[PDB]
Amino acid sequence: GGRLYGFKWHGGG
Amino acid sequence: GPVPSRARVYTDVNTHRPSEYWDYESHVVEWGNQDDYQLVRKLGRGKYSEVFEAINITNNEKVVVKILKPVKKKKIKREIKILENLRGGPNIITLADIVKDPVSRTPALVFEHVNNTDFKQLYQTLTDYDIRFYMYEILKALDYCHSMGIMHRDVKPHNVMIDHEHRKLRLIDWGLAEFYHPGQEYNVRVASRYFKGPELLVDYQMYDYSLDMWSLGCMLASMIFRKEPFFHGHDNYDQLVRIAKVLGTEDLYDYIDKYNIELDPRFNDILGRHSRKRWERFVHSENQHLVSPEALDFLDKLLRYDHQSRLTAREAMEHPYFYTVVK
Ligand SMILES: *Cn1cc(-c2cc(C(=O)O)cc(-c3cn(C*)nn3)c2)nn1
Repeated sequence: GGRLYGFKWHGGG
Repeated sequence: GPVPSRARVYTDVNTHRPSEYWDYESHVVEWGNQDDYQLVRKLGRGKYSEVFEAINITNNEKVVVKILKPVKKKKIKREIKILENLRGGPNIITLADIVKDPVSRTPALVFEHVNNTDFKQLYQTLTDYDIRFYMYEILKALDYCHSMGIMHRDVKPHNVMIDHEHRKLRLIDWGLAEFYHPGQEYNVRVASRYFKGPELLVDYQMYDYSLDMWSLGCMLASMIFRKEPFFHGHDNYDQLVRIAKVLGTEDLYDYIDKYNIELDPRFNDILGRHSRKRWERFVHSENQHLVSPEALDFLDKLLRYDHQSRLTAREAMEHPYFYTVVK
């Protein structure tokens, strides 16, 4: 339920 | 009407290629899996696109995702076909994947990871050698795409990505690129205002690869003179006035006469009459270390009104200004 233009996100690291 | 014109070089490349090569409207896009990619951080936002640092989760490879807004999405097949035709060419950005949101139907281009540093961030700090080196790398990309029947039509610092530590350069943003077909009349609403060559500003539609060479000359002038942009116009009309204050008006009227161009009457009260200024007039104590007789001779042969009179990318590569470049 958290997408931008259908992409999920890969943060942190 | 206007007198026809043909590129001096690579004139009939597309005639000798099958329609699959240049007929981008018939291209069948090969779509990948959107879920292979995840966004990391936003790198910028174009007039018709959004760029992100991203990751390919199937192999942990860093990539760049360019999300295409509706106006750019409409010409996506042209950009895709050009990127696939040029893939593997010297200093050409590599298209790794093409995906689409199944919900919004928004398409995205996935490219090979490039460091997020454009030419504009460094091109005003380089040594004499580095300006020659990076100019030569851009020329390799332009001679390649021209030899492949394609005009970039948006050459400018922001469209050149450089990893300075690794002395690596990539020509990006092929969204305005087009296939050259001899005698074709093209839309003049291409290139950014400061890098528009005179053919666009006088509405001469039968232009060719030599447009990219004028834009390249604008970049060189800015670099060697430390003057950003070199021709600083406030609109398309004033842009031609800025050029005429340097190249002079005599050669402009000779150009307009040669191609029977109808000069918009708005130019009557603004162009005036100007002498051709010597390139040495732009040299001062803060830029003299970047200037040489070879740099000036080379710049003079790029920045000409007559598009046929400009050096081609391969002729430019042969100029003495590049003799010190390790090839
Ligand atoms: C469902 N969902 C996820 C996100 C979202 C949005 C951002 C943002 O910057 O706007 C960032 C991230 C993110 C970054 N990291 C390290 N993990 N998630 C996620 N919006 N809606």
